[PDB]
Amino acid sequence: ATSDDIASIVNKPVTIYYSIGDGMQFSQWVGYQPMMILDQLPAPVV
Amino acid sequence: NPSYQQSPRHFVPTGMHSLALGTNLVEPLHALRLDAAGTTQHPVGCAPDEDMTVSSIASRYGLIRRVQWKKDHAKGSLLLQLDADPFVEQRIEGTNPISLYWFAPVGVVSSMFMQWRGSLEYRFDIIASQFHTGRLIVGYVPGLTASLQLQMDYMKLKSSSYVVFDLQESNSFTFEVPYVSYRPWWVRKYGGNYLPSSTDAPSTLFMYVQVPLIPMEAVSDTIDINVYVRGGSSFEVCVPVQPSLGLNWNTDFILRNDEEYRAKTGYAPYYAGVWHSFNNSNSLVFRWGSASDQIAQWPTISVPRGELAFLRIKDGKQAAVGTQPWRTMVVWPSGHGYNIGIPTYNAERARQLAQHLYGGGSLTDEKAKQLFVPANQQGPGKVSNGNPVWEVMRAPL
Amino acid sequence: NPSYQQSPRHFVPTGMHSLALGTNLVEPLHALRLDAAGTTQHPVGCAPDEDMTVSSIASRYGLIRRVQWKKDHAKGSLLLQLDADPFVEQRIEGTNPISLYWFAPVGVVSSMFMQWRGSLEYRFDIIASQFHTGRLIVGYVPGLTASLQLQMDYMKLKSSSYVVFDLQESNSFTFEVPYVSYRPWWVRKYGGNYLPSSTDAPSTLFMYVQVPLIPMEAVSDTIDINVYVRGGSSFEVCVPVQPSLGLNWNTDFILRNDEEYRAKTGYAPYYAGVWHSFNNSNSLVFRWGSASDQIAQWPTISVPRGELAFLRIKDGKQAAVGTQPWRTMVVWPSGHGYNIGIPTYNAERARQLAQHLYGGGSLTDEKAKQLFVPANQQGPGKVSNGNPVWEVMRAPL
Amino acid sequence: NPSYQQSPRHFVPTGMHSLALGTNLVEPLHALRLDAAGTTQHPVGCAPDEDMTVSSIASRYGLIRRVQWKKDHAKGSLLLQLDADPFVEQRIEGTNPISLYWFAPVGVVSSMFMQWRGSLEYRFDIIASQFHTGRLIVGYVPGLTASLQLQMDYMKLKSSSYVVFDLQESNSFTFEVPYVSYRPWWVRKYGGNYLPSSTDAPSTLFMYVQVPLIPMEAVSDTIDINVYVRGGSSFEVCVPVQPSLGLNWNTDFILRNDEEYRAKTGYAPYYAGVWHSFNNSNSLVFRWGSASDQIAQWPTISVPRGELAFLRIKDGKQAAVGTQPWRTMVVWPSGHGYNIGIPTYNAERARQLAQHLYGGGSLTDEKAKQLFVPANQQGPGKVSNGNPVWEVMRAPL
Amino acid sequence: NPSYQQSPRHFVPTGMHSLALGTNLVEPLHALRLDAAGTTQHPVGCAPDEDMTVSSIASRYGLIRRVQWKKDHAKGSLLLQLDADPFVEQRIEGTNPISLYWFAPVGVVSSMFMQWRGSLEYRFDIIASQFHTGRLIVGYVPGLTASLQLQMDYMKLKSSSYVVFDLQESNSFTFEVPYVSYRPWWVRKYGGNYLPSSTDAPSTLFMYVQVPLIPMEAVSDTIDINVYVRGGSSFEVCVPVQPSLGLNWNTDFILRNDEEYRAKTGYAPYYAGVWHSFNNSNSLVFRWGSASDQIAQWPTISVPRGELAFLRIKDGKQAAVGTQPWRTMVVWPSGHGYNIGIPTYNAERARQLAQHLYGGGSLTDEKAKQLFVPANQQGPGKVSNGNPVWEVMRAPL
Amino acid sequence: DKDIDHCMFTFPCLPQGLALDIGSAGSPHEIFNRCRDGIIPLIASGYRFYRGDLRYKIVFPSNVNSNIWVQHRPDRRLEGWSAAKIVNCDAVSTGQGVYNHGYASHIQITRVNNVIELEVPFYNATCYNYLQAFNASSAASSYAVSLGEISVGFQ
Repeated sequence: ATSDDIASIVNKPVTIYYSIGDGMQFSQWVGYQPMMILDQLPAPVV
Repeated sequence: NPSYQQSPRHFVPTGMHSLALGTNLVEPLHALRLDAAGTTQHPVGCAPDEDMTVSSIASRYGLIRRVQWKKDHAKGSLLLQLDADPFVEQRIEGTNPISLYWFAPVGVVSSMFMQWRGSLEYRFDIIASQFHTGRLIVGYVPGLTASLQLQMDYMKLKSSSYVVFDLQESNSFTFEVPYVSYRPWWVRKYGGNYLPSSTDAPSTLFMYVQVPLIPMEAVSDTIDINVYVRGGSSFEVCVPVQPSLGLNWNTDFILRNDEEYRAKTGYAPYYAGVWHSFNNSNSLVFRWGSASDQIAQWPTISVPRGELAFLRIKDGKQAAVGTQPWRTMVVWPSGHGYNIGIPTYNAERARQLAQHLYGGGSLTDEKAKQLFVPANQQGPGKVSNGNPVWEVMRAPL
Repeated sequence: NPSYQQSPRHFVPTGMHSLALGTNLVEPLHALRLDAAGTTQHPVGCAPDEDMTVSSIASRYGLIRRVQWKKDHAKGSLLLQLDADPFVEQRIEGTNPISLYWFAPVGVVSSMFMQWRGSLEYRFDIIASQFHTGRLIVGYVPGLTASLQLQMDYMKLKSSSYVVFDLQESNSFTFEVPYVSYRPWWVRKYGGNYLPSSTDAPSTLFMYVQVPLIPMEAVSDTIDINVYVRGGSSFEVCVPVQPSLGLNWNTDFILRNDEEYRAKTGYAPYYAGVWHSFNNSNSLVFRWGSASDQIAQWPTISVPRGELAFLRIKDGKQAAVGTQPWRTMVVWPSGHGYNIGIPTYNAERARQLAQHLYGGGSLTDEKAKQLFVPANQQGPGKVSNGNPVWEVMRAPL
Repeated sequence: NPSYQQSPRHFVPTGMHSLALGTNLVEPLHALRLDAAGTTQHPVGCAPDEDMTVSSIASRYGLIRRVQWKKDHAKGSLLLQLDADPFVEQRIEGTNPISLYWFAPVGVVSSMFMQWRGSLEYRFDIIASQFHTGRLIVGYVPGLTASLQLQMDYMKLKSSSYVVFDLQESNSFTFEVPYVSYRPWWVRKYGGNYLPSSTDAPSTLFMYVQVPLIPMEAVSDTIDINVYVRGGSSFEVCVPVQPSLGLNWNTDFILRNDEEYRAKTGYAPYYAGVWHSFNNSNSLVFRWGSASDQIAQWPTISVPRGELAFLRIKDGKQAAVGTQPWRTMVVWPSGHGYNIGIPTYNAERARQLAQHLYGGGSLTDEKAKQLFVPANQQGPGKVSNGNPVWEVMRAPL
Repeated sequence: NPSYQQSPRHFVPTGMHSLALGTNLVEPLHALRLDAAGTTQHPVGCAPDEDMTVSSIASRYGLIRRVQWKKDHAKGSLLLQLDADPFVEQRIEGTNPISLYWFAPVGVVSSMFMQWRGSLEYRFDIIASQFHTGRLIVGYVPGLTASLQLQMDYMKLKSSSYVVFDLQESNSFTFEVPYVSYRPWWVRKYGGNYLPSSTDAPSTLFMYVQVPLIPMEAVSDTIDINVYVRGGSSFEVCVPVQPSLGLNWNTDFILRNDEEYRAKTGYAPYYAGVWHSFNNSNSLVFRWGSASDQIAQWPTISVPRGELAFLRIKDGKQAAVGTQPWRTMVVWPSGHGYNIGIPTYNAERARQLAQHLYGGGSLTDEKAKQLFVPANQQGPGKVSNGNPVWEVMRAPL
Repeated sequence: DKDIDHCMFTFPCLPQGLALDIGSAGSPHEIFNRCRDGIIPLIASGYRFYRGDLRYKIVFPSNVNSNIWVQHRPDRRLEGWSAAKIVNCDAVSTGQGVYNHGYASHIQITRVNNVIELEVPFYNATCYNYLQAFNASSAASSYAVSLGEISVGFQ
């Protein structure tokens, strides 16, 4: 798009996805780093 | 060129290949690979050492607990009572509001699944000299509700399945926790940030000091004991859902308190600008964009009657900057069904303007327009840094 | 999940399966039938008695004519000279402007086709007692133009192919009309309402009284004769086009005389309404719709100079009704490139308004606006019944 | 109803089947034929006599030339020197600016192709009595540029390939022109109306009177000779492009001189109309359409400073007609980035208006609006006939 | 016509066939070729002499260097130390800011690839008479960083792999550079104009005069030596990326300095025009187009407070021309969220206007409008030549 | 004011690549200004001749709906390395500026899709064409470069 048209595109969302595409291969095992529990996350609070 | 007079096929278009699917399914793509049929290949020295697999991970002990076990402990004394679920915890002393936690690998991998079943295993390592001697139950009570989580002793524990052990020569063993539930599987303990639908563990482990330790004088009374969780051979999960866990890589979070005020989503960054519908662009007004009618829209302040309010940014640095940074603002309805934000020179002009508008005076009124900031002040027309918080400067009218 | 890297197919979309096709062609559909492969089935008692087929119909006599044949007829006397085409006529005494007509089935089925060829057949039934005796030619002249349609006699007829017949014992027979044309087929006699491209019949039948009837005194001098058309065995048609015929089921028609005036197509029903561009909706104007700028548009009246005109509906019942039915109207250009219709209280206000506008006065003028009907009069805002005819009330100015 | 979970195909749509292709290629269509698999069939009496084919045409002589050959001609005398290309000419005495030309069929068929190659043939018919006797070279010089086209004689011609012939008994023969070029094919001599890319013939034919005619006194000194071009057996073309020729069926052409003035393309027919942005439709302005803002747009006249101009149609008959035909007009910018055409009563009102606008006066000015033609004058609102030429009535200001 | 009731296919559309792919992949097209299955064919005399291939090119020496080798050189003396990478350089004395460079073909072909590996080859041609005699190391040090690029001598060089050579009879040879890196491949030395991600060569070649030349008195002391790079047999590249090189065919470049001012992209060419929102088109304003609201938009000048500025084109020839070329302009906000450019008669009117607008005065003000150029001045309405640079005429206010 | 007949623009169709267009100093085409040349021409640099075809796959602007036609004109000779480039045809004079009959052509429907995928056949009465930048010399030599001349026009 040219700059005259490009304005329509402003602040438009662009999601991106991904997955490993079959050929992917992880290698060496490593233990996990410490986790953070999700339902333990704070409420937005009124 | 024979005509192909025969009837055309009759499908239904859809815009996207399935996401959730990921098995016996060729998945068409626009490869950026040059070769039409090329594929990543693993050099024999680069061969995949690890066959990633649920069981392959689940079959790995992680340290989960570190009981201290002193000589003086009573024969009835409990050591621990962690739940019979993969999701055993190990809190770290994270000073962060979101404390981190160690997990056995099995718990982590379990966290990605709604349901799970099968036995677990707890290797116990009684780090002790041979001369130390003792004995302890490690029982397992099926079906304890938390109210019944108490009332326990080793003796009631004996009513259910349990295993006594004698520390003397060999100083370690491995208990194997039974899977016992009305349910063929078992729902995840936690879930995505969503407290309901977080069923607790079917049953609970216990471990009491069945015979108090009897150390020689030449060796320490205390004895460290370590507990290693691991998925049992029977262990397995099924349904994939949102993991209930997050990496420590970015332990950051943002509360959505409403107390702070700022521009509506999709309307930032905004800049002091001009707009023909507003004072014929003779006065500045925030715009999230350059094309006409890209005025920044603003949430409606709840001003109790007899008062007034006007915005004042909590950060001058994030303020959109015309000839001056615009730290002060008065939000008022566009008359087009939304609330524009009007930059002001100061908290005072904004105040007086609020005295006007909440005084029921119109934007059209000279009292307002004099308080309106003239288009010439737009200067560079710098955008606001992101969507900066605006303090709500309420005042009585 | 192998990637399917191979190139995608490359068609051309079209929105619809072919219509004209109807043979060796599977025709995909959204069946409302529940079963995926279900199909209508005919119970053995419901079996299709009739194999519908062009020949199957064509091989059926229909009465087409009823000659009277009196004793006194001269040996030269003609009885009939109907054309050698399937499209033989039999007018009914329909008082309707569109008179109906009987047809032999063969003519009807022929009417659906541009072209036809092959022999025809005329069974003749001389409803007569055996005692009656007579003789008559039924000849066939190829290639008669209508100018040559006359000049005929049985004798010139004899120059071409013909068949004499002797009424005595057997009182009926069947002539078989030859197909003789330069053209392998033959164009339809008529066509869809479209006079050109309506070629006449190749040739014409005749029947003269070769020997005058000689009845006994004890039997009637007149003898009814009936003529039955039917497709010959050779008979056949080919190209399918618009039938040149209509069912009697709805012998109704509408002339498109232009003399009557009414709203442009797609602009009815219309209702007295309001429109911001017109007097700021302070006065009524016909709208074919509710959404803004759905003003009914109107054809331009041709008013000769020095005059004026204003509409007045020929039916008050069909008038759109505000507070009052709007039987009177003045059409004037919108100034937006079309002619709005403006409701008026009466033929007079409309007149005065015409005196104004054709007086060159503007709609904007007070003289007009006073004549404009105020928005309050819209009342129910009832739509006009369909697109009612408006009488054009012309007056000199 | 099993679900079809497998991945969908992944094409690329395109809107149209290929045009240029026309061979081993099934070409899908919406046949209007009734039968799904029906096809035109040729009756044995209607059988295609002609196998249309490039060679099939190329192998046909056409008369191309008519040399006169008098007795008195010198032995050196030339008869003709037409080029060794299929595109031999035969001008007709068309009085038309576009003179017509005869062509040998081979030249015509050649005209459709960019390239060609192979031998040609020139049958020569020396229409002469046996008693006439003579002799003549018909040589062929490869590679003549036009500068070298001259300097020729039969003798230099002899340096290259040539054929002597002796007119005595047999009075006709057939020379066969060689194909000799650096290029395997040969570019077309002409092309679509596009002078560059019109390479001339590789080589040139000649024919000189090698021995002057020696007629008997009892027979004429002059002898008609005719020349018949035809594609040689070797002859062939390849690449299909725009034919460089046109049928005589419609020898009509239109120069695009710019001197005449008329409405922009797509803006005709136009009619005097009204337009709310123009004088609030209180005055007429040309519209190419009825829907709002379908104002006819007009090319900008180049008026040198200190002057003015106004349009006046060269044909009153083609003028759009309001209450009057609008033979006079003033084009001025819309102020919306295009030039509207404003109808005027006369060349004078248009003049005065030009005196105004080129006087720098605005359309808004009363001087203009008085000259503007009032909406009432729109009358029938007849469209202009097509896009009639407007004379530019320039005047000094 | 059976109905095809079965379920329709269920794809996913995409607008384009893959680009990056180019191998085992049929690639559908709209051939402009006439034949459906036709293909370019190579005449046996036109047969492809060259099997284009990476190795086929890489296996070609190019001269890369021309060492002079005088008699007097010390035995320790270096001759060259070019890097052990395909991207060896040979600068030309291009006076152009972008100096050109010779490359060995192998370097060029290498430039198209991110990665490469394998041996190289340096033929050495010691252009010398047999009587000249000498000796020289051509060693190879793996793994030199540039800091270690110095400190070198032939002797340290000897610590790594090297080859001594004796110039006497045969006067030329070919060293073969080893590929030695931790990395199986090796990243490109340069890249597209993008300095980071431009890793240097793994290792470096050297060549010292191991034994100083000992020429006879009857022959020259200096000896030319030439160095020819070529891809080794082992040599190969892999990943295709943007070549880091450009043809000399058009050694032209354009710096994007911001100092010059001109219209926003997509808004040129622009012409003095009129616009109803601007002074009701009563005054000229630049338009990049004719349709309404195709006003040329302009970048915001950064005028420090207390000043003013106005544009003045650096080229009158490129100026859009109304009645006059418009060499002077004042850019001001549209009030519609963008900056229009307003043509002025001169730098002065533009100045005064700046005195106004930067004086905070409005466009609406008479002081401005008097300075506005009237629509009549639009004249031809010639467009600006491209997007000409505008000088920024700043002045204090 | 282009008539429907008019080609919107034209260009020679040659492997070598068009003469590089940095664009104006006012409006640089950064990709050539910066990402100089490109691969295919770069390899074309290594050879003096070529024979064969070309693919193109033009991409039209999306916003427009209008149907789009594309002529191929082999007939046109390229002339000098100058004007080995895109050209915007203007007022009709010759048949050059308009749609033409015999030439092969194809029409994309933007509303269906805004990207045509062309294939250009080799058509020359030559063994094979020049491959380096072409200064011309022989008048015949002018035909001996570009496969022809593609042209495009909106309806």
